[PDB]
Parts: sequence; C-alpha cells; structure tokens
Amino acid sequence: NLTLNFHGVLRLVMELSGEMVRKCDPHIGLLHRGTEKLIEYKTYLQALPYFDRLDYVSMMCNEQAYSLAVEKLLNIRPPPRAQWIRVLFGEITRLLNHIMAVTTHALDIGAMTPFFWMFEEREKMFEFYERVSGARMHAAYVRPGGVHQDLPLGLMDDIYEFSKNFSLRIDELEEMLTNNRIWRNRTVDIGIVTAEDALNYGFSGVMLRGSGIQWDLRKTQPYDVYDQVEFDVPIGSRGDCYDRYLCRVEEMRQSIRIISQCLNKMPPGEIKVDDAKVSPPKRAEMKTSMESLIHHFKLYTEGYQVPPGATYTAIEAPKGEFGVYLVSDGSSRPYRCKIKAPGFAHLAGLDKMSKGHMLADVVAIIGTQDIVFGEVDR
Amino acid sequence: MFMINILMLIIPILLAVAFLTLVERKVLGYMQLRKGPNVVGPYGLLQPIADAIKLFIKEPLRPATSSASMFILAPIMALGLALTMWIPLPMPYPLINMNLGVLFMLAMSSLAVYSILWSGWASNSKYALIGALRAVAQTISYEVTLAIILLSVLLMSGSFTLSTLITTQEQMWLILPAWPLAMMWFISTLAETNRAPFDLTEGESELAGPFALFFMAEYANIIMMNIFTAILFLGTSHNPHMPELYTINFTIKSLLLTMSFLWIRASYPRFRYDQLMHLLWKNFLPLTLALCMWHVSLPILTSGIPPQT
Amino acid sequence: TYKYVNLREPSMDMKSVTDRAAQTLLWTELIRGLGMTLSYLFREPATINYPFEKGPLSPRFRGEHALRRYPSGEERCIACKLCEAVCPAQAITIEAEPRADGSRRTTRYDIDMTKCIYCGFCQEACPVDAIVEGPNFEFSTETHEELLYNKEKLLNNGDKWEAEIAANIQADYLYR
Amino acid sequence: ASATRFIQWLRNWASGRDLQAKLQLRYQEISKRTQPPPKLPVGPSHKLSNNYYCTR
Amino acid sequence: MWFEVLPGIAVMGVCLFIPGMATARIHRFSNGGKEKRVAHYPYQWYLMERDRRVSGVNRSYVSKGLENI
Amino acid sequence: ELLQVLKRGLQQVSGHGGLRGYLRVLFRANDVRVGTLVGEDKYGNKYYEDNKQFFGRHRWVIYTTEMNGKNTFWDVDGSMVPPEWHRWLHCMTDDPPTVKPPTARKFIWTNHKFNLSGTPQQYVPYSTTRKKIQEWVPPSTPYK
Amino acid sequence: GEYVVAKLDDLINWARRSSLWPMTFGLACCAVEMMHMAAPRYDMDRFGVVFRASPRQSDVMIVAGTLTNKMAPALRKVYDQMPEPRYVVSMGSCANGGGYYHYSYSVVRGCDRIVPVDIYVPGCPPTAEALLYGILQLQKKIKREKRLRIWYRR
Ligand SMILES: CCCCCCCCCCCCCCCCCC(=O)OC[C@H](COP(=O)(O)OCCN)OC(=O)CCCCCCCCCCCCCCCCC
Ligand SMILES: CCCCCCCCCCCCO[C@@H]1O[C@H](CO)[C@@H](O[C@H]2O[C@H](CO)[C@@H](O)[C@H](O)[C@H]2O)[C@H](O)[C@H]1O
Ligand code: SF4
Ligand code: SF4
Ligand code: SF4
Repeated sequence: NLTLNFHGVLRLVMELSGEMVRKCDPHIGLLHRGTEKLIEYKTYLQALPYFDRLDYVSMMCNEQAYSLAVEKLLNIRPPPRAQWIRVLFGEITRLLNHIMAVTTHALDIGAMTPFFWMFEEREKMFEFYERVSGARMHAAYVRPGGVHQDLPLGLMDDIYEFSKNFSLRIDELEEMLTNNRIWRNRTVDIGIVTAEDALNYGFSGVMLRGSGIQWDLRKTQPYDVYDQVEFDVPIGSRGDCYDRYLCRVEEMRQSIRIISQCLNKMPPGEIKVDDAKVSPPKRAEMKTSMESLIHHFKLYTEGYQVPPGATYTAIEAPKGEFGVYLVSDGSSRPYRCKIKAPGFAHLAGLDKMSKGHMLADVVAIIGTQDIVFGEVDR
Repeated sequence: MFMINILMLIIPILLAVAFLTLVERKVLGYMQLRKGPNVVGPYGLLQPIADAIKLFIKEPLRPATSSASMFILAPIMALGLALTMWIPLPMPYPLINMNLGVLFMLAMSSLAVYSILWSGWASNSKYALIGALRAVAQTISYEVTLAIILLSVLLMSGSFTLSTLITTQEQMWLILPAWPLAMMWFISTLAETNRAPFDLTEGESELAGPFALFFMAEYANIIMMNIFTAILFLGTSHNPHMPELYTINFTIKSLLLTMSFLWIRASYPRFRYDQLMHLLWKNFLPLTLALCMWHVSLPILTSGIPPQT
Repeated sequence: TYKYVNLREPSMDMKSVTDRAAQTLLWTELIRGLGMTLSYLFREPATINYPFEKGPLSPRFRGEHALRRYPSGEERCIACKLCEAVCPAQAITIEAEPRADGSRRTTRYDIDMTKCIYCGFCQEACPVDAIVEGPNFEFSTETHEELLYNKEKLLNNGDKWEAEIAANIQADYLYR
Repeated sequence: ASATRFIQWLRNWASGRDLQAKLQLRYQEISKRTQPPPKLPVGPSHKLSNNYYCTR
Repeated sequence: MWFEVLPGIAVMGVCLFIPGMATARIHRFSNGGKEKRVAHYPYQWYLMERDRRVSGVNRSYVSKGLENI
Repeated sequence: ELLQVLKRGLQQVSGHGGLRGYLRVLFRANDVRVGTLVGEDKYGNKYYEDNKQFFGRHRWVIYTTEMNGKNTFWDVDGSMVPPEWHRWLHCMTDDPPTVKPPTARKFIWTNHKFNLSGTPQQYVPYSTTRKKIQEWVPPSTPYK
Repeated sequence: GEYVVAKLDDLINWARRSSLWPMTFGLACCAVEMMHMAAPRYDMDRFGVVFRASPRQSDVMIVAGTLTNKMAPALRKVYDQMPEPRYVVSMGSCANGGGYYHYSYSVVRGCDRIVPVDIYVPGCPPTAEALLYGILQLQKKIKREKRLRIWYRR
C-alpha cells in the first residue's frame, strides 16, 4: 500500500496498490474562509455578495437562491419582469458553468483545445454580466425583491445574437470529445454510482440524473417562472463519467432553448418589488419625496427587518441542489446562514466512487463531480 | 573539411529545435483561436532567443542528488545521443555513409532510455524514480513495434543502408504498399518520444540550463523521427546533378510531419498508462507480427525480392 | 419531460458491423477530430492587441473609486456615512466636523482598496452622487500601502476622471 | 469575415460545417454602444389613492 | 492570421535545409566536383584503392582515361 | 485572390507612409493595420477605427512617444489614455471626444497623468485628521 | 567597462521580462479571471507568458485568491522552491489584504505576510485585462533592474 499525499486547491491522501486506488481521503478546508460566521455580522443586503463568491462559477444562480430564501421569509414576491430576468440570467449562468465544467474536465485529462474555444464564449457572457451590473463575475445583481437595475437598451438583441450561434459551438465541442475513442476510454464506466447509492450519499443534479433518477428542482419544485418555459431533463443510463458528460452537454442545449423563450416572453414593468420597506426607491424619488429618502436612508443603514423564522430554500443550481438554511431572529441581520453546497456531498463520495479505479481515473472522477472549493469550504 | 561538415549539421539542428518551440506555440495558438508569441520580435521571431537566454541565467537549483556522476551523465547522454542519430541521415547524402545505417539508428535510440533511468537514480527521490521507471516501461514497449515495423519495410528495400530507401522509393512512396505499417509507425514515434496523447511523464508529474538541454535533446529527437518517417515512407526522388532539389522536397515533408505532431497534440486527450500499454501489447503488437509475416511472404510470392545491394 | 442521452442499441447487421470495424481500424473519428482543429487554424483569432486595443465595457462598469464635486467645485460629500454603513467589507472610514464655513464635511474619508470588493453598494447608497466607482481599472501598484486611499487621493481621482465619470453617469442614471 | 474564398471553402470542408453563417467573431450585428435614454415604468403601488400600505 | 506562423516555419525550414545542402557541396569540393565514392563492400574498396594508386597523386577521385594508354 | 491579398499587404506599407513608418508601427505595436484617423489628443496619442474589423479590434490607439516628460517610444502603458478618450476606446460610447466633447469644469485636470506607482510621484497614505488629545505643557518658569 | 555593463543589463532584463513563466496559485475566484487572461481574447502566451509551468521552472508566482491559514505554509513552501529570479504578483483583494474575509479567523490578511510581493492587482476580481496590465507592469519593473551595474560598483 503506497501512500501518496497529493476549482480551488485540494489535498488528496491516497493509498495505492500498484495502479489501483484503495482509499481516497480528501483533506479540505484550504479555502475555508468562515463565510457563514461573517454573514451573522452583515445585514441581509450586505450578505448577498458573499453568495457570488461560493460557487464562483455560477454567481447569479447563488444570488437567486439566497434572494428566494429572503423573499420567502419576508413574505413578498419579486415582480414578473424581475423573475424572467432571473431565469434568463440563471440559464446564461448555467452555460457559464457547464463550459467551465466540461472543458476544464477535458483540459485536466489532456484535451486542452476546447477550453480555448469555449472560453471566448464565456468572455462574451461576462459582457452580459458587466452590461447589467457593471461587473464581469460578482454581479451582486439578483437581490431579495428582484434585480438591482433594468436591462440596458440593446442588451436583449445582443443576447439573441449570441444564442443564435452557440449550439454550433456545442457541436464543435462534441466533435472533439463525444465520439473520440480516447475520450470515451477516459470516461466510459468510470465512477459508476448506483441510483440508490446516489440518493443515500446526498448527491444532486447531474450526479443523480446520470444514474437514471428523474429529478430536477426546476421541474418538481419550480421557482420564479420556470413553470412557464419548456425544456427536457437529460437522463443518463450507465451512471458513469461519460453519461454525466453527455448530460451536461445536453443541458447546455436546453439552456439555449430556455434562453430563447425568456427573450421572446420578457414582459414589461418594474424589476424590484414596489415595496419601499424592502427594495430601495428610485434615485429620483429618493431626491424629491420625504418618505422615499427616509426609506432609502434606513434600507442602506439598518436594512430591512425580516420576520423571525427559519427556511430551507433550494434551487437547481448548475452544480446541483444549492440551498440555504436561513434563520431570522426578527432583526435586520441573519442569525444563522448555513449554506448547502452540492459539491460538499459529491466530494464526500469520491472515496466510494474511486474504488476499483486507477490513479488517473481520480482525475476524471473529480472532474465529473464539478467541484469548486469556494462552495465546498465556504 | 569534415569538421566543417559536422558543424554544419550540429549548429543548424539546435537552431531548428529553438525555432520549433516558436512554431509549436503559434500553431497550437491558432488552432486554439489565438495567436501565440507575437510581441518578442516580429511575429515572435525573437521568442526562442529570449527563452534560451532566460533559461541559461536562471538559478541552477541542484537538490541533494544521490549520485553526482549520474546527475551529469544523463543530460550529456541525452544530448549526445540525439545529435548522433543525425549523422547517417541521407539528405540526400549522409554525413557518414553507413552500410548498416538503419541498425546504427536502431542501436543508438535503444540507448536513449538510459538518460531517463540515470535521472531517476540521480533524483534522490522515490517518486521521481518510480516516474522514471514508468517512462522506461513505456519507451521500451514501443521500441518493440518500431523495430519489427522497420524490419518489415526493409524486406521491400533489401538493405540496412538508409540511402537504399531512396532508391527503393524511386517510382513510388512506400506509404502506398505499407500504409498499415506507416500508421502504426507514426503512432509509435509519438509514444516513443513521449508526445501527446502519450505525454504521461508530464501528466503523471502534474498530478535552468540542464532542463533546457534535456528539452533540446527531446525536440531534436522529434524532428529526427519525422525525418526518418519521411525517408522510410515518403521517399524523395534524388537527382544527382541537383541535390538541393531533394533537400527542399525532403525538408518540406519533414516539416509537415513535424507539424502533424503539433496538430495531434492540439486535438486529443491523454491516454491512461495502462491504456497505452494495451494499445501496444494487445493491438499494435498482434497486428505488427501478422504484417511482419505478410511482408516476409509477399516479396517471395510476387517475385519482388529486392537486390541485396 | 426528459430525454435519454445514451440509450441506443447498435445495429448488428453486417454492414453496420463493418462500419464500426472500419472506424476502429482506420481511425475515422480521430481523423474527423483533426479536421476540426485544422478548420480553426484558418479562422481569424479572437485576440485583441492589448494595450493598443481594449476590451469593451459599459457605463455601469465598477472600477476605481473617486469623490466628486458640484459644478461650483464644492464637494458633493456631506459626511452622511451611508456608504460606510452599507459597505460589506467595512472598507470605508469616515470622520467629520463642521467646516470653518459651518458646512457638513468630512475630515477623513479612507477606502482600503484591499478590503474593498468593488460591489458598488457605496455609490448606490450615496444620496448626492459623491462616491462613485469610476471607469479606471489600470491602477495596480508595487506596494500595499499605495492602495490605502485617503481623502486627498480620492478627490484627485475625482478631478482626474470627472470628464468620463460625468458622461457615464449621464448614460445610466435613468436606469437608477 | 475577411477570409479569402479558398480559405472559407477549406475550413468549411475541414469542419464539415458552414462556418461563415455563424461566425464566432462579432461585427456589425451587435447593438450600438450609444443608446437612446430609457423611460422605465413604475410599479403597481405608484398610485395617488386606494393605496394604503396596510393593504399591501 | 494563420500566415503569421509561416516566418517561424521558414526559419526552421532553412535550418533543416543547411545540413543537406552543405554536405552535398562539401562532398563535391572534396572530390573534384563529383559525388563522394561509396564503398560499402570490399570489391568497391579495392577499386578505390587501385584508383588512388593509378591517379599518380594519391587521390582516388582523380581519374585517368585513355590518355594513359 | 492570392494576388489581392498581397496587394493589400503592400498597401499597408504605403498606408503607414513608407517602409520606415511601416516598420515603426510593427515594432511599437506589433500590428501594421491601416485605419481611419479618428483624432489625436494633446499628449500625442492617435486614435484609429476600422469597422470592418471584429468587435474589439475595430478601435485602437497608437501611443505617443513622449508623455509628461517620459520616453514612451517603447514603454507604452494603458493608463496613458486620457479620460475623454478612455470612454470611446473601451466602447462605453460611440462618440469620440472630437464629436461629443466632455463638459468643461474648472477643477478637472488639464493634464492627464499615467500610473505613477514606483516613482517619486507615487501616492503615500497618511492620516488626514488632526491631533485629538492636547497635552498639558509645563510652565517655562521654575517654582517647585 | 560601463557601457558594456549597461548593455548586458539590457540584454538579461530583456530576456527575463520577455520570457516570464508563471506558476498560478488558483486559490479561488480570481483564478477564473486568470484563466480568461489565458483565453483567446487576451492570450498571455503572445507576450511570452506560458499558460502553465511547474514551480521548478517558474519565474513569477501569481497568488489568485484567498489565502487561508491552513494553506499559508504550502504557499510559502512553493515560493521557497522557486529558482531565482522570482517575483510574486498578488491578484485581487483577498490576496492583497484579505478583502471580504479580512476579519475572518481563518484567513491570512494579505499574502504579503507570507511572501514578498512585487505587484498588487486591485479588484474583486480584477478583470483579465487588469491582471494583464499588472503583468506588463511587472515586465516594466524587471526592465528597470540594474543588477550588473550595482555588481560592478561594489
Ligand atoms: C491483400 C492482402 C493484404 C494483407 C494486409 C491487409 C492489411 C490491411 C487491413 C488492416 C489495416 C490495419 C490498420 C492498422 C492501424 C492500426 C489499427 C489499430 O490498432 O487501431 C486500434 C486501436 C485501438 O482501438 P480501440 O477502439 O481503442 O479498441 C480496440 C482494441 N480492443 O486504435 C488506435 O490505434 C488509435 C490511434 C491512437 C493514436 C491517436 C493519435 C493520432 C491519430 C491520428 C493519426 C493520423 C494518421 C497518421 C498517419 C501517419 C502517416 C505517416
Ligand atoms: C546563453 C547566453 C547568455 C548571455 C548573457 C550572459 C549574462 C551573464 C550575467 C548573468 C546575470 C545573472 O543574474 C543573476 O542570476 C541569478 C540566477 O542564477 C539570480 O540568483 C542569484 O541571486 C540571488 C540573490 O539576488 C541568490 O539568492 C540566488 O541564490 C542566486 O542564484 C540573481 O538574482 C540574478 O541577479
Ligand atoms: S465598492 Fe463595495 S466594498 Fe468597495 S467601498 Fe464601495 S461598498 Fe465598500
Ligand atoms: S460619500 Fe455619499 S454616502 Fe458616503 S458619507 Fe459622503 S455623502 Fe454620505
Ligand atoms: S478577491 Fe474577490 S474574486 Fe478574488 S478570490 Fe477574493 S472574493 Fe473571489
């Protein structure tokens, strides 16, 4: 038993017998930054930017999950236009994540070219982030109550122009990998997980669907306007790395299908709840109306109070079920905020999934779980 | 006059290797929708010089080596052997005209594995020695097919003289009667030089002056394999009164084969170690043995046995 | 609604079996992959010639901070400390007193740019458009201390960048 | 968009796709970087009567 | 554009062209403007040694025709 | 078209005013494209556009060789772009300052400065507030 | 004797800044923007900056993300193993001074407590262009070195 001591940074303590992996012991905490404790010293608005920085590949999806939880405790709802923007940018965020997941998974096992092609596509999607929020990544754009600002004029046309060509970029990626015998040798029958083991080990997202489980929170527990768009849920059959890769590629195509509907069905109206005890008033109103200035002053200093209570809220994030257990004590700062990161349970399953495989397969299995250590360590 | 001739081989080889590093970075760049080096000199033409100077004035960090003698031997062996592989190459005239030139090249390349072995012994580390032993096991395995494929081809040539391959391909390239062997020959060179998708020393390890010398040796070998592939399978017609016409056509084929190494590196993922061993022992070797049998029989049954000389 | 990504039975007739045999022995899918990277070789690259060319940005871009003035030259900041209260990173430190003319003005206005998360919450909170994130993003330094901005530094940034900052605010204030 | 006809044919054939119809580089199809000013709508609570906060 | 890769390819091409061109030219210069004699077998070596004696100047590449008859 | 491609390459030498001007932009900017001169700022930077080029390469600047007393023939820096052209160069707007000049203010810097880090002009932080506790000063006349 | 030394500094300075091989500590978010600077739009390789190099061949360490207390000893170990000349670029607020986690019990308040830093790139994250500006600034810093001039005045 040869012992070896070695997204973020990971420490793998492994035991090998020849080529085989007897035990994988992930040692994490290398990016633990006490986010959950820091949030207890923030107002609800001040805590929002911490959620950009968990799964820092799916920023607005994390924002959405936190906003929905706070909206639930506030007993308000965001306006319909904000909900459509949140689904629109939620799916753009899904594309950002699967590009990162699929091409870096490919790059880690030597297939480096698709990374460069598809990161030019990510670069254009960062522009959409920056045009609505002024930041390429940590937008802090989706907030409890809706979104911070309305889409700039001309943005939806440019998203249409981008989406019209994307599936061809997916086709090119498939031409590199899908039928490649070398790619299939690295993924087929690697890291098989049974449907029953997947549920008991706490897996979610593609880690469940690759094994045939028919589960997607956007279909079964829909949020915002996901019940108003049409899409299919990709389902695997072998529960291995290859089927999960195919599930991710097909999910990108379905995201384009959703994005197309969001662009066409985008309604008019306001974009944050018309309730100035939760969402700040417009700047022009703040500068003319006494009530607006008082509410602006209080929302940016004390923040809004949230009725006491606890909620577990979850979304189908690109990496799987992402949730928060959010406890309010009635004040304007959360009492406790436990973040449920899907990668946490997935990485805990690495030892189980690596059994009977070789050292290089551990690289494929970590890649097929889509691990970002910002969400794993928090 | 001969010492002039030696230098007209050695110095250009090292120059070609230097600028292969530029060509590799730019070809890979453009296949990746980017440009690669284009700032350091016009079109990056000074990038190899900057890299070479930078490497040679870098701090030479020697960890506690187990054997000082073997720490110096391995790069000297690697570079000296790489340069030696070129002296029988007919371009169209060899520097040394060897009766058994093909065997000499076979004999010399089989010693190239010692520099891997000695560098693991010199690394003073258990994990580096283990990585070196995996590389050796890969290298010697693909030596098996290369030697058998080479023998199969020479049954059509009739000689171990490299310049006879030119005569053999006067009417037609050997790739036509022997493309199944050319296919496995070409893949074998990639795995032999530990090139992608067989770059497992880099892949497995991922999970100054002396470094540069090992790199130059490796890249000198990559060009030489592809020169050898061009002579073996894409023979250039030689006109004795205009030998430079051979050299130009010869050079173009060699450059194109060398860039196909680059093209391949940009296109595929990496093999698993056991998977590239299976590729050799369970796929190439069975088929090379059958084709060796076939190529022994074919000249006899067609009445196409080549002349001894 | 769902679909199967990989639920197919290969045809076992002789023509289909020979097609798979030809692919295995003649490496056809691998040759097809080489066609794709070859096609990219002859595509115009996506690289821009930085710093002679720049990546596109919008008026909302959150960059280096700056303190602004009214057209008269009076400071806009009135030391309300709303920016300091909202700052998620506690990157703002403010002190104030009545100025010699009786005006409500700051005597300290520091932003620790290495605490700051460039979230833009301060420019949303400001009631008078005094603190903004400007369009500059090329201000890296050789020392840590150079990134601990005091009021003088921030006012100079305002005087340095106001021409662009005023134009950007003009383009986006109707969205605020 | 400036590739010669021979090069366009070569890369289309090598990829097996008509790449010119879906270029990954952007040209004039994108929206102007100066836009007319917006006039954003107001929400349902922007009313002068029948709008007491205790009802919403 | 892709043709900006050619300069580096051109430098490599010229570098790989020099050894073959130089070897050929050095052979002609050293062998009276002819190809270097190839002697792989004893018969060829014997003729070359005979030619060196016949030349009268101890050079195998200096030929003698019917003017010595 | 192989001939037409070479003609355009030759036209770029003429477009940059001869071989010397062609080689100067090649070695300063690693790019020999000829564009339309949009304008020039007071520091000597020149601004070009070519809308046949793809988004991102359709606008560029050729930096001056001398700015605020610094030799910038080889040492160009992104911070050398003054704010009024910065908006146009980064495509925050479509209007160059020649067409839509910035609003004039008396306190706006007349002279732009580039990044001064690592020079004697670098910023050095300090506390901008005055001393808070005043010490008692003993009398200067003895009377113990 | 003095003209020669100045020219030899220029040569070695040119070679080192023209051939800057980075080791990236992709610790967190900022590593994503580093990947974008490698991606085609910016293509750091076109400046002579190789996409990835092992520490033993590295000239510059880019600290791209939050440095936790748990990770600090490992980051110092990698830095000590770099052959010289070696430079450190601190990228983003976390590495600069702790950023948004500055008050955390588990976070190093700036990577310059562990290693000497040559360049600080502000932002959360800095844009890929902002990182590239930082890298070019480091190149200018190397260009100002006068190692042989100081050596011969010793
Ligand atoms: C008339 C009677 C005549 C008698 C003689 C008749 C013989 C002719 C018919 C037989 C033809 C034999 C073909 C020889 C090529 C070798 C075939 C081969 O071994 O491929 C199979 C190998 C493994 O295939 P796999 O699908 O993974 O699994 C099968 C094993 N269980 O798969 C591989 O090897 C994959 C290749 C790995 C390398 C990938 C990287 C490069 C690929 C592109 C290279 C382009 C081609 C290069 C050409 C070079 C030219 C110099
Ligand atoms: C191939 C042709 C090259 C022609 C150019 C010839 C120029 C000769 C002058 C070389 C100058 C080398 O410059 C010097 O290199 C060594 C690396 O070995 C660096 O490193 C050295 O200095 C540091 C301290 O400064 C030491 O801790 C370190 O152990 C030591 O190796 C120096 O930081 C650098 O100042
Ligand atoms: S941008 Fe955010 S973190 Fe930075 S000073 Fe403003 S409010 Fe604070
Ligand atoms: S900058 Fe604005 S928010 Fe901050 S103290 Fe001054 S006036 Fe108040
Ligand atoms: S500086 Fe900002 S973007 Fe970078 S790692 Fe820290 S939180 Fe993430």
